[PDB]
Amino acid sequence: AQVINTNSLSLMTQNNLNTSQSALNTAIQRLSSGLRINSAKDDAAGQAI
Amino acid sequence: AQVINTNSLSLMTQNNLNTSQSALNTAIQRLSSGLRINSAKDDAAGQAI
Amino acid sequence: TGSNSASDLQSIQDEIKQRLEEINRVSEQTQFNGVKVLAKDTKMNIQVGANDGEIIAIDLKEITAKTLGLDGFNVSGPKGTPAALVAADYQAAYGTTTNVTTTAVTESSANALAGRLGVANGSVALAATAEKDDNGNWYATVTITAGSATEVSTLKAKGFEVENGVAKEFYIALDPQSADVTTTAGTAAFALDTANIQ
Amino acid sequence: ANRFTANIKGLTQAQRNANDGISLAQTTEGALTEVNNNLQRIRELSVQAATGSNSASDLQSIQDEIKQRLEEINRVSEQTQFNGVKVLAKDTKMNIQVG
Amino acid sequence: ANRFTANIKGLTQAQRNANDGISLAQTTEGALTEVNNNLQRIRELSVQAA
Amino acid sequence: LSASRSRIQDADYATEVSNMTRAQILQQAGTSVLAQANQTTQNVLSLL
Amino acid sequence: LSASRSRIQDADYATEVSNMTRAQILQQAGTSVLAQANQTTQNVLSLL
Amino acid sequence: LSSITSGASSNPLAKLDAALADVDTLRSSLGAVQNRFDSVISNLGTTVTN
Repeated sequence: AQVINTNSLSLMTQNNLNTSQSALNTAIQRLSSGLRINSAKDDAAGQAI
Repeated sequence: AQVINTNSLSLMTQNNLNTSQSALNTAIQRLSSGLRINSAKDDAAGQAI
Repeated sequence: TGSNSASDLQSIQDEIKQRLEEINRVSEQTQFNGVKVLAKDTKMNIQVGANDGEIIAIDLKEITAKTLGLDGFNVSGPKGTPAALVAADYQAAYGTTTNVTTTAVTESSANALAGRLGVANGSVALAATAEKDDNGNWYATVTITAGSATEVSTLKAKGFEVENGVAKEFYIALDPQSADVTTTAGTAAFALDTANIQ
Repeated sequence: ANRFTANIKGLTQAQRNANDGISLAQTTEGALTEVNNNLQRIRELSVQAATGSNSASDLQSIQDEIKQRLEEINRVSEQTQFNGVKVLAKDTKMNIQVG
Repeated sequence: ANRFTANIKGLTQAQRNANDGISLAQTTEGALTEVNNNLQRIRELSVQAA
Repeated sequence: LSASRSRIQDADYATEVSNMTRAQILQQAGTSVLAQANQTTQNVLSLL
Repeated sequence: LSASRSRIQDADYATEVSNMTRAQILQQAGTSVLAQANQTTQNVLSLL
Repeated sequence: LSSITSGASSNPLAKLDAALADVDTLRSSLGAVQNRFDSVISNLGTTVTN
């Protein structure tokens, strides 16, 4: 029912916002650098090749 | 998450412009000078030859 | 795919190793009020009424890297069961008028690999001949046996999983063009530098 | 309820520790990149110096450039650090509390 | 929806393998051409020595 | 060889623009809902 | 020589633009929260 | 004093290729680690909310 000592919707949305933040960051980086593999975190097997 | 006291993408892009800037400098110089080896920094082995 | 290289597959394999590990970790760390919820396959009753005998069933099931059948999943290494070498293979590798009829595999420094692993000699033994998998690539075979629990622990800590008192075989790749073929007539000799291999 | 609130705070602290670990990994990877570029340049010089139409005075030039590039690797090895921990020596493994 | 996701994610990599194949096939022909150009000269030379 | 390496590691500049424009909108629509969520507490205060 | 003095003396632009933005946002947030803080003590009167 | 030299190494290009291989192996391991770490963060967030 009506409770004020803790609110559970705001926690869910705060959790749900970082997922979009990460994709925004990645897409920003690729545009400026100019290429797809900026670090081995992306895919290690192609970097060596 | 959301922070305002620092921004870490602008640092990345500022960092990442200088690479292009140096390539532009070299390409511009080679056109006006008319030749390839303008200083020993290019290749010290061929300048003596 | 078919246009890869031998060394690349190691990279993909280690990434897969880490991804496999995460499943076990999450399985055996999650809890709800001190009850492990992703193991042991029980059911769970809830009281929902004013008279005893009124419950609702909730059933659980164990999820790991073994109950899913993925235990020992691997994508690098030989394909199929290795067999012996015959005349046609020697002819294909060296020519139709060839002398070689046997192979011999040794170590560069006696008892080096057991020194590197950290377990007593007599727990690691080498084969003496070469073998081929289904596609015509050559391999060498190694056998490891553990003597006590701490041996299993050290081996796991350095990346090898094995059960004490049980033999298991690992393989090492070979290059037919680097064999020594002039010292002894009719015998191609391989000498492994086991002190530094990755 | 006391047990639940005991569980929560630990997990938050675990989040913080994980973030520190990610930072450490990134730093090491940057240093590795620079070493790679130096190696590529040395490789090209070496192919340059193997021709048979060169004079014995030339090879010193290539050799001294190679010397400087080689010194670079050692200095970058022994000068990089993260919070007092030298990350490019000593062959150790480095554990993170994540639970 | 999950079973659709599996197919999309797999087909995307399947598209890359094909470009690898095209690159290999493209690399070989350039080498073949110079062999051809050498043979084409040898035959003319051998006409002269008859 | 240069073409074959190019196929492996270079970007697209047609996919990335779309991904950026999608992420921006969703990032922007998140915050308004976040603002909505906090207000629902204030109902109870009226009961007093 | 002219180049060397330029390196010693001149001002970058990207850094200063980002510093402008950073300093503006904080100012606005400060004003808003300052009003919020001045507002607080009104409830004391309700006791009486 | 730059003309008093030591002996020239043998088989250089093989050595350089081996060095490059070692560097690449280390980088691959680090990338695997980071990809593992990210999932931990996601899991912790959801768990604490629940």
